[PDB]
Amino acid sequence: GSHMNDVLTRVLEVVKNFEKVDASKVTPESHFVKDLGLNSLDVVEVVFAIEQEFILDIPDHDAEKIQSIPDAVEYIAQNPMAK
Amino acid sequence: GSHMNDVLTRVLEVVKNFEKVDASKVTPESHFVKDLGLNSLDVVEVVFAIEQEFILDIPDHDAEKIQSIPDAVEYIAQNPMAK
Repeated sequence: GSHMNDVLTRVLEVVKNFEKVDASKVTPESHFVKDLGLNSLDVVEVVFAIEQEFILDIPDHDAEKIQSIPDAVEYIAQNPMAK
Repeated sequence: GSHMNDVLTRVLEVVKNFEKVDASKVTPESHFVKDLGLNSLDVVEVVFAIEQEFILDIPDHDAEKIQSIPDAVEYIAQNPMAK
């Protein structure tokens, strides 16, 4: 395996688990709005659940930039404080 | 999940893949010699395969403590250079 895959695997299960998200539509490249059909309030929920997974309180300016699984994976995998 | 579980998952599959190792005997608590029936030279091979998994040079002095799956998970999950 790999650390990036470790992160991607947990992000995938977090996003799939969201009640509004069709888990069968989720890919490592899925964009929350354009692919998964979420609205702005939904994205806040998913990102917070991602923050829960890695115990990582993300500053608002960085957290608003996370709109897709690649965005989330790229930010978490480079953050040495992800748990 | 967790970083420790991410490590444990990769260590488990590395050890199971060892031809000398009966995968059905492998648990998160398995001791390489006493539980999996390996000898001292086998343990050297297993540690190297762990070094491969996390792209991590473990010094010989640190390798002396890695005799079991709990030992390996603890050492790797606390080494911030594990990949």
